[PDB]
This record gives sequence, C-alpha cells and structure tokens, in this order.
Amino acid sequence: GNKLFNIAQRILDTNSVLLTERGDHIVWINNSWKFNSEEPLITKLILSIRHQLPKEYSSELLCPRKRKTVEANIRDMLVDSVETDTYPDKLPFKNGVLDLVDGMFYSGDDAKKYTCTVSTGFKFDDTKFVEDSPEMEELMNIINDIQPLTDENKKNRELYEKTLSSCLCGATKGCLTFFFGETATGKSTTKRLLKSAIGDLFVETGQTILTDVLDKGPNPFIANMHLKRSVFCSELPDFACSGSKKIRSDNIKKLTEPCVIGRPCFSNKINNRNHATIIIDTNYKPVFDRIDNALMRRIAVVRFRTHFSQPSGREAAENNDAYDKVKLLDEGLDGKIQNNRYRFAFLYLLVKWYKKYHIPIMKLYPTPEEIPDFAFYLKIGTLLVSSSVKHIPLMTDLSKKGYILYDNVVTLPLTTFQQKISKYFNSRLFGHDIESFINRHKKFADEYLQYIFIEDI
Amino acid sequence: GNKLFNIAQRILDTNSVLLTERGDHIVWINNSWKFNSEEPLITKLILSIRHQLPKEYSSELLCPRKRKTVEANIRDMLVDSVETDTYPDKLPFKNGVLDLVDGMFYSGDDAKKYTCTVSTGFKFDDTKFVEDSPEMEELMNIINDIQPLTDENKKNRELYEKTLSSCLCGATKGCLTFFFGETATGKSTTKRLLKSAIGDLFVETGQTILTDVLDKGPNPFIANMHLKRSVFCSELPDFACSGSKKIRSDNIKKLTEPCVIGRPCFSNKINNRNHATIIIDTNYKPVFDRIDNALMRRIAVVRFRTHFSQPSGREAAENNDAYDKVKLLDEGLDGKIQNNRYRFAFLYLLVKWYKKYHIPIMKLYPTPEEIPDFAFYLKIGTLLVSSSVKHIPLMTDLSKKGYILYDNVVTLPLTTFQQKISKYFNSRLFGHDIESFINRHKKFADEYLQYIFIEDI
Amino acid sequence: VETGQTILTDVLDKGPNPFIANMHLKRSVFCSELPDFACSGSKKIRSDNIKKLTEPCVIGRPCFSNKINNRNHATIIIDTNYKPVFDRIDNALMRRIAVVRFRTHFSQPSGREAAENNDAYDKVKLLDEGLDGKIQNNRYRFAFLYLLVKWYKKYHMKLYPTPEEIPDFAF
DNA sequence: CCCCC
Ligand SMILES: Nc1ncnc2c1ncn2[C@@H]1O[C@H](COP(=O)(O)OP(=O)(O)NP(=O)(O)O)[C@@H](O)[C@H]1O
Ligand SMILES: Nc1ncnc2c1ncn2[C@@H]1O[C@H](COP(=O)(O)OP(=O)(O)NP(=O)(O)O)[C@@H](O)[C@H]1O
Ligand SMILES: [Mg+2]
Ligand SMILES: [Mg+2]
Repeated sequence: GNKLFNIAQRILDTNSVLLTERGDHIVWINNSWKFNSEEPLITKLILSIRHQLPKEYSSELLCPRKRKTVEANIRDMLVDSVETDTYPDKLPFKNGVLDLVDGMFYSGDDAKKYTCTVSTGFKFDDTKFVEDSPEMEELMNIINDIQPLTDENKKNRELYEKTLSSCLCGATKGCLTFFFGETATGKSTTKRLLKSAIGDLFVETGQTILTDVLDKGPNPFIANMHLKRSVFCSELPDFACSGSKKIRSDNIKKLTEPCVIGRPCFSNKINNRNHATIIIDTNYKPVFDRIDNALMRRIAVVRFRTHFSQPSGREAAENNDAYDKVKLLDEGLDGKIQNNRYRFAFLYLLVKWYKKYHIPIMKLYPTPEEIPDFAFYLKIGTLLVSSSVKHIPLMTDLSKKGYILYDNVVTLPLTTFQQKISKYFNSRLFGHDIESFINRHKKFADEYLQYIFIEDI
Repeated sequence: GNKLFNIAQRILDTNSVLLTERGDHIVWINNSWKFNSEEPLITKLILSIRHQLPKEYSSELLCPRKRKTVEANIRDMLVDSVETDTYPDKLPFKNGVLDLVDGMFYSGDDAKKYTCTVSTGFKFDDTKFVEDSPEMEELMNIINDIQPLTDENKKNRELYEKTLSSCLCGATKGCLTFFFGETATGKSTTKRLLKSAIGDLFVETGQTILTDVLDKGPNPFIANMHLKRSVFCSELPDFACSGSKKIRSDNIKKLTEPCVIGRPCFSNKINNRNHATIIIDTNYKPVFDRIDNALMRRIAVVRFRTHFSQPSGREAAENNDAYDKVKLLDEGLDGKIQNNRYRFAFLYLLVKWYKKYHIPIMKLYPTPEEIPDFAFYLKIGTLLVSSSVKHIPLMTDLSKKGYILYDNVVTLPLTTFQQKISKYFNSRLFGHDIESFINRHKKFADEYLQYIFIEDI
Repeated sequence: VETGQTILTDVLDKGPNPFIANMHLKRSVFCSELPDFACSGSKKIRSDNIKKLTEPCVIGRPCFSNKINNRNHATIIIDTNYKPVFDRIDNALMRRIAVVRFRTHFSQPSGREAAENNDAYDKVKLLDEGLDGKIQNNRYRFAFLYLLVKWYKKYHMKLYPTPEEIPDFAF
C-alpha cells in the first residue's frame, strides 16, 4: 500500500524532521539539529536513516528519485510548527548538548529534547575538558597576565570574568560592553580565545550596527546575529577628529531588546532573536549623539592595562600612565591560539566562571562612572533635587538664598540658576552640557527651573 | 471517468479551499484557515482530507504526482473570489474562534463560518481562561504597579486599558498611540505582555514606516502588517539633538487608511488590510515636519510614571520629577513573561476590558493637548477667529481698539497684529511661531490681517 | 477619485508615487482643500505641472512597476475657496484655464442674518441636514447619471479658456 | 532580487 508513503510515515514517527515557525525544516543528523535554507537536508536524513528501517524498506532509499518522493510525502505531512531554542542553560555541540547547571554531556535522544538549532560546530571532547593540564597552566598564566589578580583590579577582573562567561547563555542581555585599552594590551587575544572556545556561536560584525539605521533595506550585518551568543565589533572610529559619525543611542536601545528588526538578501524574515553578548574593542572611549538615563543604563566598560612589548620599546612603555604593568611579547602565541590549542581549557574556565557568577539570576550591570561623556550628568544627579511639596515650608529661608516661589512651586530664575551652577562647573569645560541641561529643563512663565540645590537644604 | 477530476470536484464541494480578493489560496486544515503565499498548502489539504473521500478515491492521494494533478485541477476550477475577515468581534485561535460579545468558543464547522485567515498561533485553553488563579493576582499586582489606581491617574489609566483592549478588535483604528515615559517604567513589560497574550496577531516593525516613502519597492516591513491587530514601533530617534529625519505626516495619514501598499519578495500583492492598533515606545515626545488639524486629530499619548530600580539607585529616583512612585526591581519577571506565564490571565483581562470599553461603538480619541509640538496651534483656538460680515458695527469700537474699518470687515495691521499677539504670549519662547502664523494669515491690499480676537469683542 | 494639493506643488518623475500612477484610465480628478495662495512665503501655483498634466499621456513610475507612461482620461477640477495666482504667468496657463462660479449660500438660522449681508453670497437658503445622509445612501445615483447623460448629450465638445475669469490673467 | 541611484 504505497511503500514510499509508509516509509515517509515511519520517518515522521521517528520525529527527526520538524517545521519551525520561520518556515525552516530542521533534521536530526549525527546528534544535532541542522537546517539549510538554500538547500534542504531532508534527503540527507532519509539516506542516513535508511538503516533504522526494515530490510525491504532500506533498499528503496538508494535511488535519489524515491528519496525525492519520500521527501515530498514528508513535506505534505508536516502541517504544524514547533518552537526552538528555549533552554538558555544548554550548550549545543556537534555531537551533543552540555548542561551548564549540572555539567553532564548528553547525546542521542537525551540531547534531542532541547531543539537547539545552533551549535559550536566542533565535537565535544571530554578527554580535554579537564582542569589539570599543561594547556590549562599556560592559559592560566596568559589570563593572569592580561588581567592581573591584584587588589586594584579585583572589580575589573570580576567584570571581565562575568562578561566572558555570559557568552555561554542563550538569553537576552541588557548591556553592551566595551573592552577599552591602549595598544598591545591583550584585547584581540581575548577575542580570539573566546572565538576558539565557542566556535560558531561567535560572530563578528561591522560598525554599521552602531552608526547606521538597522531597518533601511537589506542588511546581513544585523540578520547574521540571529541566535548568536556573542557578537564582536572592533576598531571604533574615534570621534575626537571632526566628521566622525557618533554612536546612535537608539541603536543601543534596539540592540538591547529581545528581538532585532532587519532582514537579509532575498528574505522576508524581518525579526531576529537576540541572544548575544555584544562587545566592542576600542582604544578610545565612546561618544554618543544624545545622552539620557536610558542609555546610561546599558553601558559597561572593562579596561586592559598590561602592555606586551618588544625589548626595544619596553623602557618608554614603562613611562606611560596608560599601563600598570609591562611584559615581554611572545611571538608564538598568535599561531598557538589560531590552532585551537586552548579551546577546551578556555571552555572549562568559562563554564567555571558561569557557575561562579550565576547566583540564581545572572545579570549584567552598567558602569556609568567609566564613561567621561556621562560624567557631567552624574555630577548633576548629585547636586540638584526636583522641587516637591516638602520644600514649601523651607521657602521661609529660601528667599534669603535667592529662591522665589510661584504657583506653590519653588523655582529659581535663569540668572540665579546660572550664578549658582557656575560655582560647580567650569564655563568653558562644560558649556554645551550646561546649555543643553538648561534648555531641556527650563520652564516658562522670564524663565524658571524646578530644581533645588541640596547644599541649600 | 477522470478519477482525479472527480476528486478535485469533491474537494471543491467540501468548501475547504477558497480564493481571496488578492488572489491568495486559503485552506481549512486542523480547525483554522491558512494561507502561505510563498508556500502553497493545497497538497497538504488534499493529503489531510483524503479520509473524507470514498475508499477508492483515498488510495490515489498517497502519490505526490496525483496530488499535484488534483491541485492543478482545483486551482483551474477556482474562478470566483470570496470575502474574508469581515467579523471584527471574533478572535481566531489555532483550534477555534472566540466570540468577544458573549464569550463562547467555537470549533470545527462552527468556527469555519467566520473566514478568519489569521490566528494567535497557539491553542485556546478553557481551563486557564479563568478570572481567579495564582497568576491572576500577580498580573493584577504588576499592572497596578505600572498604572496605579489613583484619582490623579484615573483618566490616563483608562486610556491605557482602552488602547490595550483595542488590540483585540479586527477593524481599522483612527489613532496612533505613543507610550511615553522615562526609563524603567514598564513600557517594554507591557509590550511583552501583550505579545504573549495575543501571539501571532502582534507584530513589530521598524521606524521606516514612520520616516520613509511607503511606495519605494519591495517592502517586507509593510507587507508583514497585513491583517495584524497590533503593530509596535520602538525607540524613536528623538530630536533633542537636532539632525535627524522627522516623522512624515503623509505616513501618519497613510497608516490610518483601511488599506496600505507594500509587497514582499517574490510576490505580487501590494494591497494589505489594516486592522492594527499602532503603538510607539518612546522616551521623547514626537515632532513632525508639518502641523495641521488632519494630523492633530489622530494622535494619543499615555504616560508611564512608576520607576522600578535597584536599592542602590532608589534614593535618587525619589528626587526626580519624572516619577510619581518608586518600586523595587524584580529580576525574575523578564524570564517569567518570556515563558508565557501570564498569557491566559492577560488574555482574560484584555477580554474584560474589551467588554467594558466596547459600549455599542468603541472609538479611539486623540489627545492633542499632551504633545507640545501641537501646543501653539491649540492656543490659536483661544487666540483669534476669522471675522465675518457680522463685525461691521463692532468697528465703531474697533477703531478705538486699533482695528481700522476696511472693506466693511474687521482687519488688523501687521504691526498691530504683532503687538496684539505679544499680549497673549511672549515671542521669546514663541517668536518663530508668531512669525509663521503671521505669514500664514497674511493678507495684502500694506499687509493686514482680518482676524478678530475673542477678547476684542 | 480625489487628489490633494501635493501634485500642484511637486514633481512627477521624482521616485515612487502611487497617486499619479493610479490615474491610469481614471475618469476624473479633483484637487480639493487647496493650500490658499494668499499665504505669503508658501510655494505658489506652478504652471509647468498645469501644462504637463493635461497631456494625453501621463509620465510617472507606478509603485513597484517598470513603465513610465500611462493613459490620462481624468477630468481635472480644482476646488478651493481662494483665487489662483500662478507662480509663472505665460500663454500656456492663459489659454489652458477656466473658472466656474458658485453663489449659493447654505447658512443656519442663527447666522442667516450675518451671512446674508455678505456681498459675495447672492442667494441664502437654510442648510439641509439630511442631504449628507441621502448622499451616502446613493439614492441620487441613477438620477445623477441620467442628468449627466442629458447634459453630455445637450452639450455635444471641449473646454474654452477663461483668461478674464482669473484676476492674475488681466495684465 | 539586488544594485543603483
Ligand atoms: N601573556 C600574554 N597575553 C596576551 N597576549 C600576549 C601575551 N604575551 C604576549 N602577547 C602578545 O602581545 C600582543 C598583544 O596585542 P593584541 O592582544 O594582539 O592586541 P590589542 O592590544 O588587544 N589591540 P591593538 O591595540 O589594536 O593592537 C599580541 O601579539 C599577543 O599575542
Ligand atoms: N511590577 C513591575 N512592573 C513592571 N516592570 C517591573 C516590575 N517589577 C520589576 N520590573 C522590571 O523593571 C524593568 C523595567 O524595564 P522595562 O519594563 O523595559 O521599562 P522601560 O520603561 O521600557 N525602559 P526604557 O526603555 O529604558 O525606557 C524590567 O526589568 C521589568 O521586568
Ligand atoms: Mg587588536
Ligand atoms: Mg524598554
């Protein structure tokens, strides 16, 4: 009774082909879920699975025509969709899934339950996923060189560890991180170590995702981040020189959301799932077009302060205040990392840090005090208090301080506000910021401002 | 004779395949109407419906080639189009349709009468659609935190509810709503809750639909809005720092019409039905290039004024006038909502609000007062009116007031008009607006304005 | 179909524009709610578009199309309250214009006395509220069609210029 | 379609 339909029915009963909500067909081959939009892999699954069927059914699947017929039947059978990539604490490899909470490695049907449609791209080797090894010792020395274990670097080192370990989580993070340092401090070394450790879950993009409009037309540079767990942007075009495009704060806000809008070439899929830790490597501090409390909530900075130099340039490097430590450059490290020598040692370190910093919830917090741009605003937040009903009685002496009440609200005229605020910031140094604050928060009635200096109280 | 033609005739008689006005082919599979432009579903329907046909006819449908022949017959037989999505009070699910007027869930042929070709994408559960539940108390607490039940917030809160309930109606709305507030006020929480509640009827788009030419070319960002009952745009590139493209009033007007123009890749359907409540998440009020009563009549604003902060930054949050209340941030809420914990509780709340605000006709009303960009024009309503032929005798005092009789109609000079305007408002903060108004109302005979102030009478 | 005032102040070729393209075989077009020209500082009425739009063909790219020529059958009527002052006055606009005069006043009883004294309004009547309700019912559909057919038969055909009807065409 | 413009 239509042998080929029966074969398709059995293959469907195995649950090895699924239809996803984006319209892709994912197949379970070699202990991983795979898909290829440009070329479906269903006939590959049919050929591979021919060994699990009766003897008479297997001999039909050696003809490509019959495999195509079975594929047509399977495509007509799949009507409903499924959801994929819903477990944030599972690390998919090419031959199984690693449980980050437990540490157990699963294969076969154990790994199949988590419909992880992405993977590192390499096989998990449990012989190399060990704590004691010469590779581990070399990597420990390298890491302690890049981020020393001193008391002045404790917070910075902890933030470094937490940011690197968050690249294993399949969830949406609320902060973008800047690896900030001078030249030859180990930022690219860390980037390449992470890329080696996490394989295909890592991606590099261009700066257009920070300075251009994401929707526009086709944009693979934003559609390629779909389901990635780490996104790297490098070589910030510093903006001290005139004409440089600033970073769009709305781009930051859009990149911090669970879904990002953008499509590739020849595609109608306009929304991409955002699971990525976004890191920007820079020698210069960022400059944004507009500054507000929404942006100051999504920025963290890690600093690199160890210089690796040739013997000729060491002495001068010792007289630079951008460095706290000067070491000798090792010319064989780049090739060693390019060969994936520290892949599993760094993976073990990342898993250990994930355990360490995953008190029930792992959350990335901002560091607004590390950005000079924000400085002014922070200082303002420590100087002024919004006028409230509790300040009405204080008017008794507020008049002696220059305060004039109006509509039951304490206010200070523009001239008085300028006189009082010139005592905290240099007019030339903080001209644009002070003017912007005045314009943004100035009232009218002759201009008024609803703020009281904490010192007067 | 011609068994396959007879099978196609029977399938056509079942009424499970229809041709829409745009030319879509909609099929009825698994208790829902479905269409996939770039992936026809007629052969899936043939395979699924083979069971209703006689015994001899069903065995022929196991061959993909025979199914393709039957599909060719069926689509040659379909000459007349039908009307779809004409009931705005039916909510379609993956297994039936819910009546919003009464609250009865239909399945099978009962749901088939309403040709609802879109659905939430998930199955309606009767057990979880309950008024009392542990999740309902948490949802009520969250919603009350975001929009407190206080007199000062009464009216605003209602608008909130109304807008949210309007996401259930399958009709065209005449307003665009702006969710306005400072950072960490619950706007994105509300958006995620609504997305969870209404599934696939919710869509997210880019800001291009607000600041670009809708015609252009193949536009998936507009083609994806077809038959959607909720469209969200986020992160307006505000204009505090001037230099960004403004919102086009032409797009605002095109987005309130029953039909929109936009076509996907590899498809020819430039016509999309507009059922969507359009909501914009912003930290800054909008600014448009042109202001006119046509644009001023389709804008509404909802305020968010509750701050959720960590204990470290709470005290400062208590001295900001942008917040009426400060709460404690919960780090588990995001993951709870992302896992669809409050899907059915929020659906029940939305249905209750729909019943409450759907007295015979539900309508969305603009709130032009909130927008400051519209402020000056509004003052013109109380500033001056257009003189009629009834202001002849008044000129007896008009000469005393400054106006000079001319053409038997009250009129004012340019300098006199400027002097009179100076009384209502100061040109220091509105001088450019005064100049624009003078140019707009300029009349030349040596230019005079035939406008009468209300106070003048 | 009705058209706005954008066409009278914008170029045709430009980029993606559906308004001009949808004119294909469309049998009428009215520019309504005109941007009164008395507003100094606003762009004046362009005459190049007036001359071009009357051509037997229409040049312009329909959205998501690849043809820049379309049939032009629409009858062009521009309805406004203010006099037209062309941006540039030449022989083309002088010989390619006309004017229709309306002097019927629909005024409410409250404002009838004030409205009647207006010189512009010659006959003043009481506004009929239900007429709009009768318009949407399409009750005057066949009657209007019959009247239009009668007028077309009686008048048949062309449109003569009215240089005197426009003040700016005086000098 | 994208590119191109
Ligand atoms: N212990 C060490 N750890 C890391 N890198 C080391 C170490 N010893 C030597 N190096 C090398 O010193 C150089 C450090 O610069 P590298 O990390 O490549 O770039 P960067 O300083 O991050 N970026 P840039 O400023 O643009 O040059 C590389 O050649 C490293 O391989
Ligand atoms: N009761 C509560 N109601 C709403 N959000 C809450 C509540 N308790 C904690 N939160 C959290 O507080 C945070 C507020 O952020 P969010 O909901 O995105 O606000 P927002 O106003 O959209 N922020 P922003 O884009 O910066 O202006 C989120 O982590 C919420 O989950
Ligand atoms: Mg480098
Ligand atoms: Mg938000």
